Amino acid sequence: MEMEKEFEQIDKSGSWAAIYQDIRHEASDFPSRVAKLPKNKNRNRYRDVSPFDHSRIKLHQEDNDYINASLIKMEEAQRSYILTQGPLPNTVGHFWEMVWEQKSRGVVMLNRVMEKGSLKCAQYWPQKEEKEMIFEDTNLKLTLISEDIKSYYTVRQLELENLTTQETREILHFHYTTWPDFGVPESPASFLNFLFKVRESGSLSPEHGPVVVHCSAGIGRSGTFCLADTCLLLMDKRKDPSSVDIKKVLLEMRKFRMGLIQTADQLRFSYLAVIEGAKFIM
Ligand SMILES: Nc1cc(-c2ccc(Cl)cc2)n[nH]1
Repeated sequence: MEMEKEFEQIDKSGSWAAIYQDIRHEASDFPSRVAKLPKNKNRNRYRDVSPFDHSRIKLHQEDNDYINASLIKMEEAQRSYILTQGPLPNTVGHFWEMVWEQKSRGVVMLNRVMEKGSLKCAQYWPQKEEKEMIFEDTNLKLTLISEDIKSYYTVRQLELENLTTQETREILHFHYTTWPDFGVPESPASFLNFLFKVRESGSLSPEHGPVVVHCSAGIGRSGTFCLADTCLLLMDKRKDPSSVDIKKVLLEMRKFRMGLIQTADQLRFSYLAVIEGAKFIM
């Protein structure tokens, strides 16, 4: 079926939970043996969210190459994404090692450091220009260059230096600051505006490594971001845009990381975002 009228049909019939459970039942199951090794317990935020072995990002390190991060490679759309958990106190150095080694231009953050009175990720970037951060375990330096605070999101320019080679690179940090503590946004308008700002920066383009996107576990809000982006790109590429099937795209992405889209409300919000976005594109 088309999207917008499939949407109204699920609303009127109140069957979002059943649609979402079908997706959960059909989703791929692949091994995640490296994630479960005892030496990696303090590298995982949640025991039930792990990267598959076949798609995990490997650190270029012979001691321990593990990080909780997955490469989502979308062949027809010609887009790739790295989805990862919010960094932990003992993985902030690994996080920036990955950014460096994978040649990423942008980092997309969809959570606040504290939500619901608890810490959802480490404070992994500097908050003042004159107070830079040094990660001694991976030999990197990170400096805040500029910060632009808007009503729904903040953009930061960061300098990452490899202290071993003295090479430097500019990284863009796109921080969506207004996702509510509970539920999903009432309108997708600010989330779509944010997606377009990431696109306009070059951070999603083939001349760079894959964008790094995270929330707390790296599957819920993060899944919503890449699902909406990929569906909109396919609607532009194809002769028949109404042939884009959001459920089929989601199952393809779940071949590369488990659990993408965590609730039936997030699924409904993803439909809403693609529907409204397809009108603005034209
Ligand atoms: N004067 C000045 C420096 C910069 C700059 C420096 C370093 C990065 Cl990574 C990005 C921008 N903009 N303007």
